[PDB]
Amino acid sequence: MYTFVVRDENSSVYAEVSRLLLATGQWKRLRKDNPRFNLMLGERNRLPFGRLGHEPGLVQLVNYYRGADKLCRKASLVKLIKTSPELSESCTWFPESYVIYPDEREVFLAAYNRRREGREGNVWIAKSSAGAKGEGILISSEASELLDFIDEQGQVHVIQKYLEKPLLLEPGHRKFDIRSWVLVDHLYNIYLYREGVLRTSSEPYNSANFQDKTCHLTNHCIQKEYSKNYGRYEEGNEMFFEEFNQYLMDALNTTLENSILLQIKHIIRSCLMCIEPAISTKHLHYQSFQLFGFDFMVDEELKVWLIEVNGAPACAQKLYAELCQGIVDVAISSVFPLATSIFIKLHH
Amino acid sequence: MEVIELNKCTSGQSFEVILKPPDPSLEEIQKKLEAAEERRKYQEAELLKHLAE
Amino acid sequence: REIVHIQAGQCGNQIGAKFWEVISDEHGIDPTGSYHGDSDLQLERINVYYNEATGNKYVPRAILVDLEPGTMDSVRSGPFGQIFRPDNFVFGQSGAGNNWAKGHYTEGAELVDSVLDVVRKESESCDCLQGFQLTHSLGGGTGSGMGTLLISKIREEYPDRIMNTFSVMPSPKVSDTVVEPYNATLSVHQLVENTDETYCIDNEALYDICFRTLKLTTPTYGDLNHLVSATMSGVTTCLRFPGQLNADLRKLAVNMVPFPRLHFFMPGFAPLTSQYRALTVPELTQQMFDSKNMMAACDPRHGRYLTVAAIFRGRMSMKEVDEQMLNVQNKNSSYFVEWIPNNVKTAVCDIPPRGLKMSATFIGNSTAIQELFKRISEQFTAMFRRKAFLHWYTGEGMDEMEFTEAESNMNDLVSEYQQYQDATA
Amino acid sequence: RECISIHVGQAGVQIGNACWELYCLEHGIQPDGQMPSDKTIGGGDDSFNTFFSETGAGKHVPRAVFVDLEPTVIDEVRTGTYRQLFHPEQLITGKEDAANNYARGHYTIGKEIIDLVLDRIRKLADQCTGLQGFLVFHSFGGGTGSGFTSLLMERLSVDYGKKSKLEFSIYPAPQVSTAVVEPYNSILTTHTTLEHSDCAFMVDNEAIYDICRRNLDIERPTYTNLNRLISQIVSSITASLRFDGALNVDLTEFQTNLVPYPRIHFPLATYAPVISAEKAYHEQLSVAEITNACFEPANQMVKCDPRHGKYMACCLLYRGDVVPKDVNAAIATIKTKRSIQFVDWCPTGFKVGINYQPPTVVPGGDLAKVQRAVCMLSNTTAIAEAWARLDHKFDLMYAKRAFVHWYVGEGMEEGEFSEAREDMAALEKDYEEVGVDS
Ligand SMILES: Nc1nc2c(ncn2[C@@H]2O[C@H](COP(=O)(O)OP(=O)(O)OP(=O)(O)O)[C@@H](O)[C@H]2O)c(=O)[nH]1
Ligand SMILES: Nc1ncnc2c1ncn2[C@@H]1O[C@H](COP(=O)(O)OP(=O)(O)CP(=O)(O)O)[C@@H](O)[C@H]1O
Ligand SMILES: Nc1nc2c(ncn2[C@@H]2O[C@H](COP(=O)(O)OP(=O)(O)O)[C@@H](O)[C@H]2O)c(=O)[nH]1
Ligand SMILES: COc1ccc(/C=C(\C)C(=O)c2cc(OC)c3c(c2)OCO3)cc1O
Ligand SMILES: [Ca+2]
Ligand SMILES: [Ca+2]
Ligand SMILES: [Ca+2]
Ligand SMILES: [Mg+2]
Ligand SMILES: [Mg+2]
Ligand SMILES: [Mg+2]
Repeated sequence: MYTFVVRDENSSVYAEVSRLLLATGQWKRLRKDNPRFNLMLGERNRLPFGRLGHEPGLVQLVNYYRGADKLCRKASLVKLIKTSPELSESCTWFPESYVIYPDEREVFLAAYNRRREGREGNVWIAKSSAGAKGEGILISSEASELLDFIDEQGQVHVIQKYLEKPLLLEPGHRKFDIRSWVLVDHLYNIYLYREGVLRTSSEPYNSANFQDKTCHLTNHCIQKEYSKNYGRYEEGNEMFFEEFNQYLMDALNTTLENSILLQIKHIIRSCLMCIEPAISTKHLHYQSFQLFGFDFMVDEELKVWLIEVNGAPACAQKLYAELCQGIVDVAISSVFPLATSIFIKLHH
Repeated sequence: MEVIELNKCTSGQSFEVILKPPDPSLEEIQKKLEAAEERRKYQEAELLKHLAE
Repeated sequence: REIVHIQAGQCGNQIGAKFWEVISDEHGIDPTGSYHGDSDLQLERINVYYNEATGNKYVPRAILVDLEPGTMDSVRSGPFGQIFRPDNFVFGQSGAGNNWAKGHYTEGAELVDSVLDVVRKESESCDCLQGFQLTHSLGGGTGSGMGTLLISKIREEYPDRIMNTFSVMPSPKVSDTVVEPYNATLSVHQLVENTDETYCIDNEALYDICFRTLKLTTPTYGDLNHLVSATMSGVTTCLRFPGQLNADLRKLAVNMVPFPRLHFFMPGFAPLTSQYRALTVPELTQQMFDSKNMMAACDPRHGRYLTVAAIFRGRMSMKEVDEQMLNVQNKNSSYFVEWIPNNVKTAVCDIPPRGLKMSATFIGNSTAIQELFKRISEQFTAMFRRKAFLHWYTGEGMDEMEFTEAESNMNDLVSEYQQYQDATA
Repeated sequence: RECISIHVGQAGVQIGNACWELYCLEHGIQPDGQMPSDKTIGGGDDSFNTFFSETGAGKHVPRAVFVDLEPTVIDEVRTGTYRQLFHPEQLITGKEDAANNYARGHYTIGKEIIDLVLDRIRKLADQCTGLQGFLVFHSFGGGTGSGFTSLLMERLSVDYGKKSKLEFSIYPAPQVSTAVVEPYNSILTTHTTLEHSDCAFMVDNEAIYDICRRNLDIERPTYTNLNRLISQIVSSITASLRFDGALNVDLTEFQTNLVPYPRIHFPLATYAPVISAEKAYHEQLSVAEITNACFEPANQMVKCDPRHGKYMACCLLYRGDVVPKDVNAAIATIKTKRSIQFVDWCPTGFKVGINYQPPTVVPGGDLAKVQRAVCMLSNTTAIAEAWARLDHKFDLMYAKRAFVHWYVGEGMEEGEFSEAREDMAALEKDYEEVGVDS
């Protein structure tokens, strides 16, 4: 009988994971502060990694990688990509970004002016790692408004080029983003869940008006709240890979794998392999796995752009059962064995 | 990567490699110990009183 | 690290006598006090319980007390009766009639000073007195009343020394008189104030082990006392033999007792015996933590462990012992309080008790022990609410208030155990 | 420039025994005190004289005091292999111990024996012509080791204000611990001792236990095993005081090189290689491999993750067949593969010392003879993890006031618990200020 504890009552993913573990009949849940556990489903903030792996007679596993915040905070992701030799400053799959404190202010302004003089598109977006649920985001082609907006806030912001030429789904002439789920286990194997999701706008894309942030923000909450066409084209503004691959075939004579997933797998690999030495637990007194949510954009050239990495992603409802089972199969039972893989192993 | 201050001798050597630039008095102790002893004496006195009762 | 042993009353002297027989055997001391062992481990800490006399003789640092001479005549007649210091027999002629008041206030009071003179004599020849251990029953008059009086007087004379008792709790299942709950409750009241460590040896549990487990249809005090001997041997092993811990009664008290009043321990033992197949360490550990091996009739699953001390005896894998103990706590982590980290401590001794290749002895400070006091309390209340049999006590000069006070203290004790049974985080 | 060693309580004494046995092996001193290679009879000011005085009869005597509140442990020194090494005045025992109670060791019993100890220490000091200070060995968890040591440190600060004091402290581990109250004792002694110690080397028994398990293939390590390993690390740290060298030649230099801020004076020690004697043939690890091994948590004296802290100072101490070129090559290599971040106000550099004499091992012992070894002393904020662990255990018991009555019964006040804990909280916050970004 293995034991586990739960320290994040708000996680849907690990609520389900916990449920499954219990249902195996070979896992017992203890009160959250009982130190004698095999598995910690930890809290999102200030997880006490320093107290793990000091219980005699207990192999211990936690569902987070200490240090992974470097990938999952926008400011620190920008810094990571700009200062890691393994990720060129000129790395082609990340949108030109700058960290601004309410600092790379003059650098951003320099590039901005360079774009203005060269007749180029100059629409940038300001987002806060601080901000949440579509709050605190501003899209503008004027630097002054962006910086004014940032200075009115209290925490670090990122200014990143808006992708003015996104791939648009037809009909509807509408924007979308791709969410991939990636599980990294204690051996640092990288498992890409075969099922991704497209989170789509149900409003026509309009480049003449960036103030109306409905056909500009993919966010499920934003579409569900402000879009009056929410759910017209697909259920819950969520398109899945079978349909999307079929669309790419019918519309563009190509496949999801060739046009998009090669790039995605490349980006996932690059990011995780970059920080592996900093966060790996292969010789640690405790071990880590973690579920990540990568978010991508696709432009009209079928180029893939990394937008952000999420350290504590939720799942698409229809997918919860499968993914969560997978988590128990490869991330948990791999360490604590009980008495056709849904994952794509990204080799390295 | 600069090596500085290399010193050698028959039994070994040492050097520095740089990769990048950038109380209570006796009386107070005595009082602490005596305060603790006194508290022990008070507690014992209470016990012996209780036992006498 | 000398211990002065005191045994009072019938029960106290009978289990005390068996204790000295058993550990004398373990240390290779014959009934004449001569050493005839084969191992130096037998002698390295022999001084903890024995004095040296001329001719390399070993004499128990033991004081035998009673208000009537029958049982002590029996001891002197017994197998190891000749080993005790003749001057250390202290007895009266009157008896105490199973009456706490007689032991504590009237009959006992007359004899108490003689006992203390002998205690004083034994203590003064100690290199460094560790403390006292008393064997007695709580249900009679001498061991209960006079025994508690003795503990009170000893604390007065030696306030800075540890007081440890082996206290036998009464049970209707093994009962001499109806007033046993009175005597025990009055006794428990004294023990809460004046001992640091008390082993609760429940006659209900002894009877139950004999009847259900050992398949003895009609248990005698001989059988119960065989269990008591095994238990006393086990819980004094760390004191009597060389080990990693440097064990003594003060460290036991410090580490087992998180709150001064909660110092009543549940002893346990495995294997229970009256086979030639030695147990495996997993079997030892399982049986050791099993309610059916507890010497107090309390279900440990009805409470939580504050602290635990375990002693494994015999030649076994210490690695396997560690694995098994860690295993028990991890499997059953619910029953151990989380606000005392690492509240289980294990020790190992190479020398097994006689007739076993290996054994395990358990010492638990568990909140489940409240069930014992509750039990006594109920029996007490049932009589006291009608003042039944009180004239035996008021005729000796006691007032009802004293009974009321003792009942209150014991009920508080039960409340405190419940209070820490429910404490979290 | 003499150095006096003080061993307090069981852990301090047994580790002391191990260390002096090792010192004797390293300097060619026999159990009877004679030292054939020493051509100056009855005196001299050689390096080993920092730790050994000399009699006219040619006996080399440890500059050491052993203190325990009970006698069973020190009696083994008195009757053991190296009994002739010591004079009885160096070996001090009471009749009963502190019963795993800090307050009993500090207040109740400390007050009765402290002057005797100071007098014996003073006797040793009088012999010294240029005493540099003290090396104090003790457990965190014992009543004597915690309480008496903290009292002794206060008094040493009073009686030798100039002198440096170094600590070797055994941090408590459930696998080999003795008492359930060891977190209490640890916090109380760290609080009382913090101002009076210039540099403290913590050794977590958990780390040593696992190193012995893993690399020496010992199923259940004893104190002898742990102590032989620990003594290897201690010898690495003190070798510069006992041998010709340029790095860490006096106690003050430990403070100067490893401790930029006084409260943050607990360097992490890492040792490599630990190779089993039972293994008949060994692949000898190169300078690169042992230097790399220094950045593996599994080789640290305290388990923690330096990748997620910051360095304030790093020291590499090699023994054996090692030349500077190899060290620089190895460091060059390691920088490109490892997460090694220094605080912005400190140079990113290593101070290196090399002693040509390879490590010595106890004959018929568990440790193999190797041709080169390294001990790394690095002051990293990561070691605060250990404090966090300890403090948490403290918080758990103290919230219920568990066991506190044993301490109060010794004349201590409940307030000292919270005072000490507040000090630890401040210590943690200091580590986070020095080591953590926003
Ligand atoms: N590494 C190592 N640890 C030891 C040794 N002896 C004791 N310890 C540790 O020290 C702690 C207990 O403290 P002790 O040194 O035994 O106690 P003490 O200082 O003599 O104080 P007292 O309570 O009076 O006995 C536990 O954590 C033990 O694991 C030893 O020889 N080597
Ligand atoms: N540089 C950019 N170019 C074009 N669109 C962008 C963009 N940056 C963000 N977006 C749009 O904004 C939406 C949300 O952005 P972002 O992911 O940074 O916010 P967020 O982190 O609160 C949501 P999640 O956590 O689900 O990713 C994206 O789904 C995309 O539609
Ligand atoms: N376990 C055990 N209990 C005993 C023994 N003798 C008496 N008792 C119990 O002790 C209580 C009676 O006390 P007793 O010792 O005989 O009277 P005392 O001489 O006045 O102390 C009752 O609860 C009996 O069941 C014995 O040898 N073993
Ligand atoms: C729960 O933690 C502990 C509980 C008990 C002890 C006991 C100690 C240190 C003893 O000295 C001791 C141990 C014992 O058995 C393990 C004893 C005993 C004393 O008297 C007889 O049985 C030590 C602990 O860390
Ligand atoms: Ca008299
Ligand atoms: Ca000389
Ligand atoms: Ca000072
Ligand atoms: Mg986000
Ligand atoms: Mg009777
Ligand atoms: Mg000790």
